[PDB]
Amino acid sequence: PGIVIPPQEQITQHGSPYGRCANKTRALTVAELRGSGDLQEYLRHVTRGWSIFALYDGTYLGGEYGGVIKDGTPGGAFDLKTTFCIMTTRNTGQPATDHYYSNVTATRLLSSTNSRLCAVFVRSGQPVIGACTSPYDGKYWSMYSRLRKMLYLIYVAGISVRVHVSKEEQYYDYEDATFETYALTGISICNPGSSLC
Amino acid sequence: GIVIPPKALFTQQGGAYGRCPNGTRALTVAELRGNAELQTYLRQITPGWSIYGLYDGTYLGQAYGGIIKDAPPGAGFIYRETFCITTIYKTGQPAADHYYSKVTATRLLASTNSRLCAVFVRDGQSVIGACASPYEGRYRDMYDALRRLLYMIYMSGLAVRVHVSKEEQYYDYEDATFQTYALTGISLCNPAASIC
Amino acid sequence: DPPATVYRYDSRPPEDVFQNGFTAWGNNDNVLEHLTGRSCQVGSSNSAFVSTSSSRRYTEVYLEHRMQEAVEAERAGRGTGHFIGYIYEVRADNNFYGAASSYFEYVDTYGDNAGRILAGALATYQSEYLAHRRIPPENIRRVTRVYHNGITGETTTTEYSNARYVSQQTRANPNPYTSRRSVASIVGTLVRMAPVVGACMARQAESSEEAMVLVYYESIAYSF
Amino acid sequence: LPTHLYKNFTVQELALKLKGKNQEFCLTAFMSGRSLVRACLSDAGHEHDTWFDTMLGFAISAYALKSRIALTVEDSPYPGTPGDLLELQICPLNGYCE
Amino acid sequence: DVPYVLVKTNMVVTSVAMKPYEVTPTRMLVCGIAAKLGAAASSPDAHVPFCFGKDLKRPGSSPMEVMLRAVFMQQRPLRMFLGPKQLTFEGKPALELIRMVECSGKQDCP
Amino acid sequence: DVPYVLVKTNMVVTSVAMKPYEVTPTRMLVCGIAAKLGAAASSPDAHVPFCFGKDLKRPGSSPMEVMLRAVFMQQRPLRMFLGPKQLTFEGKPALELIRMVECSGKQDCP
Ligand SMILES: Nc1ncnc2c1ncn2[C@@H]1O[C@H](COP(=O)(O)OP(=O)(O)OP(=O)(O)O)[C@@H](O)[C@H]1O
Repeated sequence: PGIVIPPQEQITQHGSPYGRCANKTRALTVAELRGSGDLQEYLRHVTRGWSIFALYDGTYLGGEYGGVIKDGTPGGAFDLKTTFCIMTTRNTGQPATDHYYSNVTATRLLSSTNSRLCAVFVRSGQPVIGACTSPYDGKYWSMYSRLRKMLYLIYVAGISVRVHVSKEEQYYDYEDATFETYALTGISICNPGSSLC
Repeated sequence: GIVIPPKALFTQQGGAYGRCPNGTRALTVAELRGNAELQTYLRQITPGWSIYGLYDGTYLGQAYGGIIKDAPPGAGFIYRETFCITTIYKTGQPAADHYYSKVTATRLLASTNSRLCAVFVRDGQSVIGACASPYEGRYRDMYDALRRLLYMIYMSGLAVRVHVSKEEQYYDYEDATFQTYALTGISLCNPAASIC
Repeated sequence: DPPATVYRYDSRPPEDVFQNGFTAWGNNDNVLEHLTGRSCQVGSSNSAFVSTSSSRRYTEVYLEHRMQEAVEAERAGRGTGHFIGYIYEVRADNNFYGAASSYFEYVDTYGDNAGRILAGALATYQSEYLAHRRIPPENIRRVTRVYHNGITGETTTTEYSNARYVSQQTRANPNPYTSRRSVASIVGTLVRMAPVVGACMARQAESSEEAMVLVYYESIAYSF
Repeated sequence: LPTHLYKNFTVQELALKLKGKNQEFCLTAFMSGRSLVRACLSDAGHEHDTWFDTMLGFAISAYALKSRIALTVEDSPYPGTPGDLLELQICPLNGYCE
Repeated sequence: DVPYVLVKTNMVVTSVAMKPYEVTPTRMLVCGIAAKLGAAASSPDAHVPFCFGKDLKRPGSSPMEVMLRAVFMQQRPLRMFLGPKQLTFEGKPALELIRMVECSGKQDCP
Repeated sequence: DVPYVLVKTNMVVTSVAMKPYEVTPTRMLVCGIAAKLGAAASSPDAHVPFCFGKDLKRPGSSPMEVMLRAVFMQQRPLRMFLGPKQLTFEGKPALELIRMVECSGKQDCP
C-alpha cells in the first residue's frame, strides 16, 4: 500500500525471456500490477491463450485464465517463457526548478548495467526521496563524475547531507517504492542555514 | 642474485647530468658489474679519459681501462654523461597468464611518463614485481582500473593473488632479486572461494 | 605458536609503568567495537582491552613518526621539536588474545554483514593483541626510551628494566577472545592517519604530558 | 585580483551544486578565531580541463582527512559572493602548515 | 550460461577482483565472490562468483563499480540478479551480474 | 633550475598541494614539501619543495599521482630524484620531482 505505481506507458511492447528484462528496464512486481488498473486492463485485452507470465515476485495467469495475479517469490518464476518488464525512465515534463531535501542520508544503493546509480535518502527511518545519477543518459549526465564522488563519500561516512533533485525526470528503478525518485543534481555537507546548502 | 638488465636495454644516448629521459633509469654498478657483454661493449665504445656516471659509481673510460668505481647515490651524476637502461624489455615469451598467491603489495614506484609498480611479498620474501602504466605496454588500457585496486590493497593489509603476464619484463627497480612483469589481474584472497 | 613477548608504545615513563602497568579503560569487552574503534573514542572509551602489538617494528615506526611530528610542530612555531617516547616490552600470558582471530571468529558467529572488511585488515596490520583488563608490572620487562631533539637533529636511545618484572613461562592465549554481538551502531573503522594506526592503539598511548584526529578508514582506503 | 592566502583552516562545508549550465562546488574554511573563508570553483562551461574534477577530488580528501588546509581565494567582485579557489594545499596531517 | 536469471538475496560481497576480458581487448571484468548469509560452507550459495563488464574505452567508474566499492567496504547485503550468461573468473565459470540492490529488510530480502 | 639531478634518500612527503601551472592551462602542478625523516630542524633536507606537472587532458591519476597519494597518507620513506629543472611553489623555487621509489631499508635508503 502506498507504492509508486508505474504509468501504463512504462510497460514494454514485448516481454523478456530467461527473466532477463532488458537494460534500462526492469521486472514488474505483483504489488505494482495489482495497484495499476490501467495495466491490468492492458494485459487483459492483449493476452491470448492459457498463458502464464513471470512478474518479479509472482505470476500473471492471463488469457483464458482471466487475468489472475498470483503471489510468488523473488525471481522464483523466471523459468516461464516471458517476464513482464517495465521501463525505468519517465520524462516527467515538469520544469527544471530545484527541489531540495535537508538532513537526508544516502542509503540503499542500486545499480544496473548501462543504467543509473541511485540511493534512497532517509530521514529517521522513513525514506524521503530517491535520487539517481548516470553517465549514460539523462538531462544531467555531466554531473556524474562529480556526483559519484560526493555520493560515495557521504554513503560510507554517514554524513547527514542536504540533497537537491530536479523533477524533470522520474525513475522507477526501485521495486515497490514508498518514495518517489528523481534526478540527483547536488549534495551538500551543510551547516544549518548555510548559504551553501 | 640481482636481475641483470640485458645489454640490449642500454641507452645509446645516455642522460645528461643524471637526467635519464623518462622511460629510462640510471644503470647501477652491480648491474654493470654482472653484465659481461654490456661491459665488453663498453670497452669497445668509451674513448679514453672519459668518465661516465652511474647511479652509484662511475665508469673510468678504457684509458684508465674501464673501471667500475663505487660511489654514493646521485654522486656520479655530476658528470655530463649518465648511463641508463630503458626499463621495458619484450620477453618475446607467449602472452600466457601466471599468478602468485597470498602476496601483499609494497614498495610503490613511479616514474614520470612511465609505469607504477609494486613489489608483491609473501611472508617476508619478495615474490614478484608487477607494473601498470597508462602510457605504454600491452595492458596499457587496463591501467585506470588496476591502479584503483593496487591503491586499495596497498593501503590496507589485504592479501591477494596477483596475475602477471610474463609477456613483458620491466627493469624499473634497481638491483632487484625478483622479476617484474605487466600486471593483468588482482583478486582479493578468498579461501572459501578457493582463491588463495 | 602464540607470541610470548608483545610491545606497547606509550607517552608514559617507566617510574609509572613499572609500578602500575596498564589497566583497561572499561568493561565493554565487545571485540568489534574495539577493533572498530568505538570503545576507544571520546565519550565512548570503555574497552576492557589494553591494545598491544606483537610486532616491535610496528611500535618502532609509530614512535618514529610521532617524533617527526614534533619536529614539524616546532617548524610551524608550535613546539620545540623535542620528543620522548617509550616502547615497553611485555611478557604475555593467556589473558592476552589476538585481535585478528578475535575479529574473524566474531564474523563466524554473526555473519559477514556484522563485521567490517577494514576492521579485520587492520587487526592483522597492527599485529594487535588484546590485553584483557590489564597488563600488570610483573609482565613488563624492559623499556626503550627514545629522546629526540628536533633542533639538533640528535636521537638518544636508552633502556631501563623493571625490577618487579617476573619471569614466567607463558605465551598469549592460543584461543580467540569472544563477545556477544554488538548492538552498537558502527559506521566504519576509526583510524589515525599517517601512518594508519588503529584508534585503540594511537589513542591509548597519549596521556598527561588538542584532540587526536580519528578518521573513517573506509572513506580513505579507496579513491574518489 | 585581490588574492589572499589562509593557512591552518579546516574544511567545514562542501557542496557540489548546479549553477545555470555550469556545475559549481564550494567549501567553507574555518578557524575558531575568524569568519568563514568561502570559495567556489566552477567548470568554465569548458571541456578538457580535468581541472574541476581534480580539485573536487582533492577538496574531498581535505574534507575526509579532517586536515588543516591552506587555501587561496581570489576575492569576489561583489560582497556576499565567495571567491575562487585558485589552489588548495593539505597541511601535514596531524599538524599545521608552517 | 544458465537457463534463466537467478535473483539471490542477502548476498555479501567478500572478495573483489579485476581481470581482462577473456575475449575482448576493449573490455575487462570486475569480478567478485558473494555469499548468502546463513548458508553452509558446503552450500553453493556460500560463494557465488560474479563478474560484469567494464568498458575500457569510457574513462571513469561505472554506476555498478561505485556501488560494489561501497557495499563491499561496508559489507552490505544485496539482492543480485546474476545471469543468465556466464564468464570465466579464476579458471571457473562465474555468473554475470546485471543488477543489484541493497537489501532494506526481510521484506525485500526473504 | 639546479644543474644536476639530486637523489634524496629517506624522505617522507609532508604536505601536498594543487596548483595551476603558471604556463600552459592544459597543465597544473602537484607540489609538495619533502623532508628527510629524522633530520635537524634546520638541516637543508628538512624542507625540500618539489612539483610535477599534471596533464589536464588525460583523465585519471598518473602513476606518480597514485604513489604520492599512497606514500603521503602512510608516510612512507622514499628516494626521490629531484631537479635539474625547477618549478615555482610559494614564490621560492622547487625542484621537479622526476621519480620516486620507496625504501626497503638502509641498503637502499641510508
Ligand atoms: N590526499 C591526496 N593527496 C594527493 N593527491 C591526491 C589526494 N587526494 C586526491 N589526490 C589527487 O587529486 C587528484 C584527484 O583525485 P580524485 O580521487 O578526486 O580523482 P582520481 O583519483 O583522479 O580518480 P577518478 O578518475 O575517479 O576521478 C589526483 O591527483 C588524485 O590522485
